[PDB]
Amino acid sequence: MMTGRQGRATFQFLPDEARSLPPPKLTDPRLAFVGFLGYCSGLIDNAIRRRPVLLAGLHRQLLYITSFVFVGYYLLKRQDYMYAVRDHDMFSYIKSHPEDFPEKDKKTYGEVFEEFHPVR
Amino acid sequence: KFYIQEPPHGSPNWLKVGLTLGTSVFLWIYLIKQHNEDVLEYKRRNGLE
Amino acid sequence: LRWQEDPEPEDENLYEKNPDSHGYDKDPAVDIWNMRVVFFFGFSIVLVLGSTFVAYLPDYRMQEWARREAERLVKYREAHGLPIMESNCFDPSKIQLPE
Amino acid sequence: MNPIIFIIILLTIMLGTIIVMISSHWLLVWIGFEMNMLAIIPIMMKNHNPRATEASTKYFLTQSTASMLLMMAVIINLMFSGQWTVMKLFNPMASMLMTMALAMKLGMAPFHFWVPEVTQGIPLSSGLILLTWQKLAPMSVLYQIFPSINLNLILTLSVLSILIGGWGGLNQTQLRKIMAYSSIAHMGWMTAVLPYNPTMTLLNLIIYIIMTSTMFTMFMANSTTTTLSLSHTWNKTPIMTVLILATLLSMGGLPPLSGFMPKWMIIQEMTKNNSIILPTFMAITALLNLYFYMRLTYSTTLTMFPSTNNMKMKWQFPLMKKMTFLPTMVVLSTMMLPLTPMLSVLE
Amino acid sequence: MLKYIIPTIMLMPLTWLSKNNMIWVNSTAHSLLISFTSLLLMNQFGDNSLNFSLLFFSDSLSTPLLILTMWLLPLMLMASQHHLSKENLTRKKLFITMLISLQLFLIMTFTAMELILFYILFEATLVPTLIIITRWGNQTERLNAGLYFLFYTLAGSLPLLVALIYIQNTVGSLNFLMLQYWVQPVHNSWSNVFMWLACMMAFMVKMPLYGLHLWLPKAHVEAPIAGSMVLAAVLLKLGGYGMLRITLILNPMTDFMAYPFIMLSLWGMIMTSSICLRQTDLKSLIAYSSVSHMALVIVAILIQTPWSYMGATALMIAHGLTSSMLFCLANSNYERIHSRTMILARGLQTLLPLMATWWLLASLTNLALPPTINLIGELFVVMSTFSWSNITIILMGVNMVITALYSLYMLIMTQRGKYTYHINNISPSFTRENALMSLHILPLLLLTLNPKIILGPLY
Amino acid sequence: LQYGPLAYILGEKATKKMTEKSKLITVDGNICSGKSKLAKEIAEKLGLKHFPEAGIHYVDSTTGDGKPLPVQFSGNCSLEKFYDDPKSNDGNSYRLQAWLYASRLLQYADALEHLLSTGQGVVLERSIYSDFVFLEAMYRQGFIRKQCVDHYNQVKKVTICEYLPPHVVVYVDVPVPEVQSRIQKKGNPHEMKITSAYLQDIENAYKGTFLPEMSEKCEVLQYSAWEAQDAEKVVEDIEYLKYDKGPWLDQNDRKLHKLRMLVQDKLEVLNYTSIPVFLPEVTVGAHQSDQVFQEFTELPGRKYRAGYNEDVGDKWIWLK
Ligand SMILES: CCCCCCCCCCCCCCCCCC(=O)OC[C@H](COP(=O)(O)OCCN)OC(=O)CCCCCCCCCCCCCCCCC
Ligand SMILES: CCCCCCCCCCCCCCCCCC(=O)OC[C@H](COP(=O)(O)OCCN)OC(=O)CCCCCCCCCCCCCCCCC
Ligand SMILES: Nc1nc2c(ncn2[C@@H]2O[C@H](COP(=O)(O)OP(=O)(O)OP(=O)(O)O)[C@@H](O)[C@H]2O)c(=O)[nH]1
Ligand SMILES: [Mg+2]
Repeated sequence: MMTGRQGRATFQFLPDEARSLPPPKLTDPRLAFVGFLGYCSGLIDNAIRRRPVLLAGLHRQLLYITSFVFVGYYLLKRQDYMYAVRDHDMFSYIKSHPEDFPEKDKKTYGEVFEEFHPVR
Repeated sequence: KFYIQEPPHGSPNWLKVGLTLGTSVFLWIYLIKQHNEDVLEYKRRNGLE
Repeated sequence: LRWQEDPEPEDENLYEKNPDSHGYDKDPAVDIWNMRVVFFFGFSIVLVLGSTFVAYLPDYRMQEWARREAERLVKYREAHGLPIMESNCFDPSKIQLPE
Repeated sequence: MNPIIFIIILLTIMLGTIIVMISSHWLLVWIGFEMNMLAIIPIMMKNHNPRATEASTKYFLTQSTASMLLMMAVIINLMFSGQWTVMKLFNPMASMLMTMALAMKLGMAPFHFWVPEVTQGIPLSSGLILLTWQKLAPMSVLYQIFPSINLNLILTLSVLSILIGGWGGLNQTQLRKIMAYSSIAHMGWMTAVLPYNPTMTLLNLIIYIIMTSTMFTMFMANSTTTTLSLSHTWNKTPIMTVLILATLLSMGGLPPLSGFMPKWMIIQEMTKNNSIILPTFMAITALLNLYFYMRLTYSTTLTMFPSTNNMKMKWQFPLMKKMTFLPTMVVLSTMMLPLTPMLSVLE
Repeated sequence: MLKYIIPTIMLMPLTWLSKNNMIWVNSTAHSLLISFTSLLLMNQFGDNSLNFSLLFFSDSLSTPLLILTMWLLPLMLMASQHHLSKENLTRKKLFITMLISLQLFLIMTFTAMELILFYILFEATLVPTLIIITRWGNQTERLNAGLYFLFYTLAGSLPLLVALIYIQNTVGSLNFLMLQYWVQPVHNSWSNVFMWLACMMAFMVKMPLYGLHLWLPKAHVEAPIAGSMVLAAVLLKLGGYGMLRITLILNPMTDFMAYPFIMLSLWGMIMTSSICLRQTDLKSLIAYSSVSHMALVIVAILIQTPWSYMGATALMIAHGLTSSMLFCLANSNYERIHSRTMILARGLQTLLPLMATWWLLASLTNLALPPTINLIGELFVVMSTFSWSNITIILMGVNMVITALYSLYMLIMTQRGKYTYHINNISPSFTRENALMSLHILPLLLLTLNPKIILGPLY
Repeated sequence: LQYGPLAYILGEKATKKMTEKSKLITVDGNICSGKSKLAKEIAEKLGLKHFPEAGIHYVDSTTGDGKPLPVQFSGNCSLEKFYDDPKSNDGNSYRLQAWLYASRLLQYADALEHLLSTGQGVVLERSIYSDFVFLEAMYRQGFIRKQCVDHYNQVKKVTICEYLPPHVVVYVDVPVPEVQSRIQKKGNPHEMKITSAYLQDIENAYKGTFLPEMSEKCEVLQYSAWEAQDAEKVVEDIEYLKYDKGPWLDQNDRKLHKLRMLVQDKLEVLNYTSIPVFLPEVTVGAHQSDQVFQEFTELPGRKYRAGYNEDVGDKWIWLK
C-alpha cells in the first residue's frame, strides 16, 4: 500500500528524512536478540564441521556475532522508519479528511442502555 | 605427531585469522561511528540538547 | 540370523553392586548427593518454608480487610437507622432510563 | 563444465532475473525471461543422462509456451493502450493470458505437472535454483500487475495449488519430488494474499526461499535424494538430523518457528478484508504438508532406521562439501519469529 | 515474569555445562529453587490482578497453575533419570532441554496478557511434547500417538487463530485487561455461532472433550513417564485455562451454545468412567480417568457461575497432582515387570508395603475423599450444576459411584490378592521412588489446610 | 590452496603434471600367484608408488594415526572366519566381500588422486575391476546367496562407472595345482582349507570374464609363474606398450578436473557403498550401530575433525 508514497525516494534503503528519527539504541533488546542469533550460527558452524562447539575458532564466532549485529542495526533503522512513515501518512490523512473521522459525542454508562442477560 | 596424514586444519590459517579479526574490528568501529553520527544528526534536526 | 542386532541387555539391579543405593545413580557418591538435594530443597526448603510462607501471606485477597470494613459499615448504618444494605448498587439519580 | 563457464552461466541466470526486476518496459521483461530460460537449461543437462535430458525438454516446452503467451498478452495490451509500460494491463484478455503465463512459469496448479518431474530429473543443486531463484522473476511481475488481475482466477489458482501440493506430497518417497510438491503448496499462499497485500507475498517468498535453500543444502551435504537414504543420516552426522528436524517443523508452520510467520501474517491480511472462509480452508489444508514433513522427521530424527555395515567406513572421513551459508540459513529458518515486525522493511 | 523466565532459561546452560555425572543433581536442585521462588506470585489483591508489564500478568487463576508447573519440573527429572540411565550423555541433555523448554513455554503461556501471545506459546508447547513422545517413548505406537496428538490439536487451534485475529480487527485489541472493559455482547447470528465454535473447539480438544479425546489414551499411554506427567498434570489444563479466559467475550451466546458440549461432558464422564472398569492396561486406565475428571471442568466452565469457576480451578490443580502421582505409581511397577498390563503383577502390598500406602493415598484422592482438594473441587461443581438443573445430580451421583469402583478396583487388583508366583524381580522401593510419591501427595494434602489459594479469581 | 575450481582456474591442471610415465598399473592373479612380489618389483624399477593390496584395514591405514582399528569397527569381517566357516549363518562371507569392495574402491580413488595430483604412476595389486572374481567363486561354491550377488552388482554398477580403468593390466597365470602346492608351503592354517573348486572358480572368472573385458580397454600383459620372476622383462614390456585404446585417450584437463574433484572427497567416493538395500548380511540394527558409533567417537583422535583433538596434542584450537 505504501509503494507509491508521495515522498518516496525510490530504491533507497534509508531516505534522508529517516535521519530525523532517533537511532536504535545499541542496547536495544531486538539488537541483542540478533546478536544472539549470530552466536547460535557460530555454534552451529562448529557442530556441523565437528569442531569443539564452544571453543573452536573464536575468531570465526566473533565475526558471526558482529555481522549479525551490524546488519541487524540497519534493518532496525529501516523498520522504525517504515512505521514512522505509516503513522505520518495516517495522521495527515485524518487531518485532511475531518468529515470522515468525526469526534464522537460519547455518553456515560448511566445514559446508554445495555441489555442484561442473567446467568442462571 | 599423531595423524598419519597432515590434517588440512593442522595449524591455523594465520591469513584468515588476521582477516577475520580485522573485519570484526572494522565493522564494530564503523558501527559505533555510524551510531554516534546518527544520534548527533537526530539531535541537530530536532533542536535537542 | 537376519540383520546384525545386539541382543536385549538384562535388567540391572542397582542394589546388587550397591546395597545402600538410593536409586538415583550408579556412582555411590553422586547417588548420595542426589538424595540430599532432593530431600533438602524438596522437603526442608520448598515444603516447610513454603508452607510457612503461605500460612503468613498478608491478608490474601483482602478477606480480613473486607470483614473489618463490613463491621464498620454495619455499625454505622444501624447507628443511623439506615438499611444494612440497599437493593440499588448505584444511585438512581445518576441513571437516565430510556423512554 | 569448465568452472569459469559455469560461473558465467549462473551470472546470466541472475542477469535475466535482474532484468525482469528493473525493467519498466514489457519487451525487456520478456527478454529477461528468455535470457533466464536459455542459461538454466545447461545446468539441468550438466550430468548428461536420459532423465536430465527429459527434464530439460519438459522444462523447455513448458517455459517456451508460457513465454509466447506472455508476449501475446503484451501485444494485446499494446493494441488497447498504445504503450509498453510494465504496470496494470489495460485489457481483461491480456490480464488473463499474462496471469496464466506466469502461473505456468511458477508451476502453479493446474499448470503444475512439470515441477515434480523436472525437479526429480535434475541434480540437487539445479533443483535448488529451480525452486528458489526461478520464482523471483514471475513473482516480481505479479507484484506489479496485480491491480488488473482477475480476483477469482488468482484465488482459484491459489486454492488448487494448496490442495494439489498437499495431496501430491503425501505419496512421495523421493526427496526431490517432496520438495516440488511443497513448492507448489507454498506458491498458493503467496498468490492468495497478493490481491490484498503484496508485501505479504514478498514476506512469504523470502522465508520460503530461506527454508527451501536450507533443506536442499542439507540434502546436498550428505548426497541424499530418497527418504531411505536420508534415514541413514543419524548414523553418520547426528547434528544434521536435528537441523533437518527444526527446518521441517518450520516449513510445517508450527509456532514458535519462522515458518509460522508468513502463514500468520497472511491470515491477518485476509481477515482484514472479511475473507474468513478462505484463510481457514488454507490453514486446514496446509496440515497435509505438515503430515509429510512429519513423516520425514520420523524416519530421519525421531527414530533410528536400520544402518548398513559399510556405513562404518564413512565414520572415518569428514564432511568436505562447502555447505555455504548453512549455519546462518538454519538459524533464520527457525529463530526469526520474535523479529516478525521487521517485515515492514519490505513495505 | 522475567524473574522466572530468565532462571528457567539458565537451566539449559546449567545442564549443558555441568559435569557429565551431575546433570541430574544440578538440574534438579536449581529447578527446585525456581519452584521455591514462584511462591512470590501469591501477592494477589481482592480487586486488581498483579499486572507486571505490557506482556505479562498473573491473577488468582494463573498463579496456582504456574506454581504447579514449576513444581512439576524437578519431579519429572526425578521420574526420568532411572529409565534414561543407559542413554548417552548428549541425548540425556537434549531430553532435559525439552523439559526445560516446555516449562519456559508454559509459564509464559499462563501469564501472557495478549491472547495472540497466549496462542503462539499455547501451540509452542506442542513441539517439545511431540519430540518427547516420539523420540523417547518405548513402543511402536508412539509414532502414531504423536500424529494423533499433533493433528487433533492443530485441527482445532487453526480456526482459533482466525477467530482471534478477527476479534483484534473488530475490537482493536486482544489484551486481556482491555477486553474486560471493551467486551460487547455477542448477537445471535450464524456467523457468531462459528466464531463461538472457533474460539472454543481448540480448548475443547485439549481438555479433552468426550468424542474428541481419542488422542489422549494414545499420547498419555505411549509417552515416557515425564511426558505423561506433564501431559496430564499441566497440558490438559491449558484447555481449561484458555476456556476460562475466552468465555469472557462469548456471552450471552454461551447460554445456548453450551448445551451440546454439556451433554457430551455429562454423559461422557459416565462413559469414560465405565471404560475404566474394563481396562486391561494400567496406564490406559489412568488416562481414561483424566478424561472423566476433565468432563467436570468443561461443564463447570460452561455454566459460568462463581461456584463452578472456583470448583473448576480447584479440580484442575487437584487432578494435576493426583494424575501425575498415579502415572508415577504405575511407572514404578513398569520399571520392574516391564509390562503395563494390570493383571500381570498382583499382591504387591505383600512385597512392597510402603509403596502400597502411596497407592492407597493416590486412590483416595482420585475418588475424592473429603476433605481433600479433589473433593472440594468436585463438590463445588456438583453444587453449581444442581442449580443449573436439579436433574444433573443423577449423572453426578452415578459418576461418583463408578469412580469409587474403578479407583479401588485398580488398588485391589494390583496391591491385593496373592502375588504372581513367577515374578521374582520385585526389588524393594528405592529412596528416589518414595520421595517422588511423597512430593506429590504431601503438597496435595497440605493444600487442604489453606484451600483459598487454589480457588481462583472468583474467591 | 586446497584443490578445487579456483585452484584449477589458477593453473592447477592435470595435463601439466602428467607425462608418458604417469601410468596406473594393476597386477592380478590367483591366490599365492606371486602377484605381490612382482608388483613391488615393477613399482621400484619404474619409479611408481606401490599400494599393497587393500585388505580389511586399508581404511584405518589412511586415517587417524594409521594403525588398524579393533575388529568391531569393520563389522567383525574376518578373512580367517571365511576360511574356517564359509557358510556361517552370520553372513560373514558376503559382509567381508562388500567391505573389501569398498576398501578397494577407496584405494582406487587414492591411487587416482596421487596420479592426478602429482603425476607419478601407481601400482596396485588387484582393483575394483577384478574384485568380482572372488564374488563369483563364493557364489559358485554356495558361500553366498544370489541376493548377495545382486547387491554387489547394484553397488558396482553405480560406483565403477565414475573411474578410469588402469593403463596396464598385468596377469600372472599359475595353474590351480601349483597354487594349491604353494599355499601348503606358506603355512597359514586357515588358508590351507581353501578347496581346488574355489581356486578353479577364481581362475575361470579371471580368464572368462576379466581378461576378455579389460583387453578391450587396457593393455593386458600375461605371464606364467616363471616369466613373472623376471621383472626386468616385465618392466621392459610395459615401457614399449603403445597405449592406443581405452578411455584415457579421451581425457582432457576439464574431464580430469571433474575426476579429481571426486576422488579427493572420500565420502562422495563411498556414497553408494551403503545404499539402503536391506540385505541381512550387511544390515545392522539401530541398537548395534548406535552402540558401535558411540564407541568409535571415544577412540583417540576420533571425537573431532582432524586437527581439533586436544587428546592427541592438537593446539591453537580456539583460532582454527
Ligand atoms: C581474543 C581472541 C579473538 C577471538 C575473541 C572473540 C571472543 C568472542 C566470541 C564468542 C566466544 C565467547 C567465549 C567462549 C568461551 C568458551 C571457552 C570454553 O570453551 O571453555 C569451556 C568452559 C568451561 O568448561 P569446562 O569446565 O572446562 O568443562 C565442562 C564440561 N561439561 O565453558 C564456558 O565457561 C563457556 C561459557 C559459554 C561461552 C560464553 C557464551 C557467550 C554468549 C554470547 C551471547 C551473544 C549476545 C550478543 C549480543 C550483542 C548485542 C550488542
Ligand atoms: C461425537 C463428536 C464429538 C464432537 C462434538 C462436536 C459438537 C459440535 C456442536 C455444534 C453445534 C452448535 C449449535 C449449532 C446450531 C445453531 C445454534 C443456534 O443458533 O440455535 C439457537 C437455538 C437456541 O435455542 P433457545 O435456547 O430456545 O434460544 C434462546 C431462548 N431461550 O438453538 C437451540 O435450540 C439450542 C440447542 C443447540 C444444541 C442442540 C443439541 C442437540 C442434541 C445434543 C447433541 C449432543 C452432541 C451430539 C454430537 C454427535 C456428533 C456425532
Ligand atoms: N574372500 C576374499 N578373500 C580375498 C580377497 N582378496 C584377497 N583375499 C584373500 O586374501 C589372502 C591373500 O590374498 P593373495 O594376494 O591373493 O595371496 P598371496 O599369498 O599374497 O599371493 P601373492 O601376493 O600373489 O604372492 C588370500 O587368502 C585371499 O583369499 C577377496 O576379494 N575376497
Ligand atoms: Mg599377496
